[PDB]
Amino acid sequence: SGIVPQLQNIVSTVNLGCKLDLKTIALRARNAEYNPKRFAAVIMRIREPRTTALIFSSGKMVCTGAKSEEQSRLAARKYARVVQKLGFPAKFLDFKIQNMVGSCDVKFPIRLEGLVLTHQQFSSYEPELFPGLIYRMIKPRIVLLIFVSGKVVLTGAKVRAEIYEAFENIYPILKGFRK
Amino acid sequence: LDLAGPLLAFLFRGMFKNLLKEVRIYAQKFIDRGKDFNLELAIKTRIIS
Amino acid sequence: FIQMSVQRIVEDAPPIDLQAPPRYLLKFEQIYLSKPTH
Amino acid sequence: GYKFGVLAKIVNYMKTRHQRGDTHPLTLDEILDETQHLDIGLKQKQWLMTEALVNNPKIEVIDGKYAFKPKYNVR
Amino acid sequence: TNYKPVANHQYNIEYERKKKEDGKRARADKQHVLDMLFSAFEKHQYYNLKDLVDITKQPVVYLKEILKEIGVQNVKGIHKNTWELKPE
Amino acid sequence: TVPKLYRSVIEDVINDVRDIFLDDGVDEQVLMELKTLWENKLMGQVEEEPLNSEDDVSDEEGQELFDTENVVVCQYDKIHRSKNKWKFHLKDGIMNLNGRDYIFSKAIGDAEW
Amino acid sequence: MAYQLYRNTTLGNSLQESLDELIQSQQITPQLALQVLLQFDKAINAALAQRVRNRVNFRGSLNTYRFCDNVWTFVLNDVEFREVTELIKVDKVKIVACD
Amino acid sequence: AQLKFFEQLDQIEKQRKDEQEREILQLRLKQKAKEMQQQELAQMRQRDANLTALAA
Repeated sequence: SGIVPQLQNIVSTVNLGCKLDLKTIALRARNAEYNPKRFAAVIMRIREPRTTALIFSSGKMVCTGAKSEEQSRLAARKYARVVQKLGFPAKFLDFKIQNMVGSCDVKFPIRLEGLVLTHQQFSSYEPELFPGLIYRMIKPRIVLLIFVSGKVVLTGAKVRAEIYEAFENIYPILKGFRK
Repeated sequence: LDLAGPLLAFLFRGMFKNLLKEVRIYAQKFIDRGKDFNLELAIKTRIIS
Repeated sequence: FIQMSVQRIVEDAPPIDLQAPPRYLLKFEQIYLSKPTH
Repeated sequence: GYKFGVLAKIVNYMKTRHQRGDTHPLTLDEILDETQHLDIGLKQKQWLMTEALVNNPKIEVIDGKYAFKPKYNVR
Repeated sequence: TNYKPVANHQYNIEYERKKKEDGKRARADKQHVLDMLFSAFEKHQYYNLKDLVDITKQPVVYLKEILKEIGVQNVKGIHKNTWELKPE
Repeated sequence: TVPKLYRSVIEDVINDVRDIFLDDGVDEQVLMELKTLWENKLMGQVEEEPLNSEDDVSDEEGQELFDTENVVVCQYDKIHRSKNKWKFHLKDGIMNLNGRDYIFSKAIGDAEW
Repeated sequence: MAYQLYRNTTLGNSLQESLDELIQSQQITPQLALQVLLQFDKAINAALAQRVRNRVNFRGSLNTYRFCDNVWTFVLNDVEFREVTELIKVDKVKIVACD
Repeated sequence: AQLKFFEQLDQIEKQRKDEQEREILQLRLKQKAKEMQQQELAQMRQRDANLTALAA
């Protein structure tokens, strides 16, 4: 096809294996914020990986915003090290990539009406709710947001292979509805 | 002699009492919840109709 | 009936008083009737 | 109200002491200093000592100083 | 002009704004919650759980746990079985 | 201007503490002495558990310890952030810039992270 | 037992030092000093809320931020406090906010 | 000391007026209720002081 989706955001969860004090982490951390009224976790941000992590009192943490798997893992390790430097016995247990988001452009307008007519079983096009057509691929469990401008956003992937496979599957279908 | 008018007037008075009754109930539920209520949604047209 | 009684019934219907604090008052003033429509 | 929740707080402090594990009985005035009960009137403390401390089953009195009964709960 | 199309009702958006601004009640520390509960019992001998939740400003489940620890439910002729803030 | 506001604050403070000085039974000369002194004073890692593989992943924490630089203390009404920038509706408050004090009612701020 | 914001400023520091001097002289009891501080906090909050009717603006960059118990602890660098009447330049600033 | 005691007695004189003004109405009870309300605010207001000292 000659086009490869590029990752825009990766979500990864990792267990630190130890209970934590959210108030203490908020008071001692650098970029952390804690609003129990708003959210039950502590939201921290690190600029060099350019990512945001939510840390819960249960010891489990979620890292988002990483553009690469290596970046996500490194950012999770950095957050764990910050919590550890705050004196807690933080560890790096069962780190996993829960979801990946990728974006790309097909470089041609698309007839979402024809696409939904052909693939009604997987397509959902509601201009009232959202201008982008939602396609639910089955063989990869990937959700694709296709837009008339040609931009395609894939989500729900656990590995980059799923993103690339989903785009490879969808591209021939889209090429048949080129405007 | 009760012609169409007075008879329809009796029925309409009964149905309007009803309409205000459901209006009161619907508005009271929202007021108890503390949220304002939509007057148009409070009205049941099927009552009179 | 249409000209007098409906409007008079609506007028005579007591204003709706609600309170449970803010209190709301609903008053029905005027009757309008359009031509039969489908 | 007045002079009830303070007594409840003292009794709760006794449970906290027992989660600490200090079997040695403590003086009521020292307990008040730890619980910030200095502001309360002395007469209420005296009424507590004479009546409520003895009525409370968990509380015990040893050598003129009040503390829980280590026998009551299972060991 | 009746029932004009609208994305969301004005009362609904106002109520949602109020809820978002207020935010969910937070789970405070046991010591502070206990002190507030004891202060409330001083004002009133008998409290209903619904009003006690408003007074304490704590999650219902957390408040129920702390209240089960010390206070006890009495079945009464006031109208129904209600909590008793006296530990004994 | 700011000194005049300070004098008005002095008047408000003394008026507000008179009742407490009567409640505690202390003589009123304490307030005069307090005002005098106050004015004088003013004017492949398979085994990933070890986190030591990375170092110097932080910054100097002494800024918050020092606090010697300029400090602004106020109240916030709305604070919004959209993925890069922090926006500030800080309401009435006080600012300590280069020793000289500043007073404001509405403060609007935009910053980048 | 109040907001307790302006204590860590020039005004609060001067008041605290004066109270310390009187305490050293035994002229005032520490409870009286604490009461004076509380009353000062109330009065200063009211005074800033009421007698201040001027708007200010500022821009810059943010290097750190913290939030806990409804307390923001922003840390900005190279801030420019712009006002219609005057402009002030500062290399670094710490903004503590509460509500 | 005797003068101080006489000054103190005037306190009890005016606490008599307090009872009367209470009977005119309960003033003491109202004051106690007001005192009860502050405790919670003080605890919340206090919480900030300990953490702010740690922060700065």
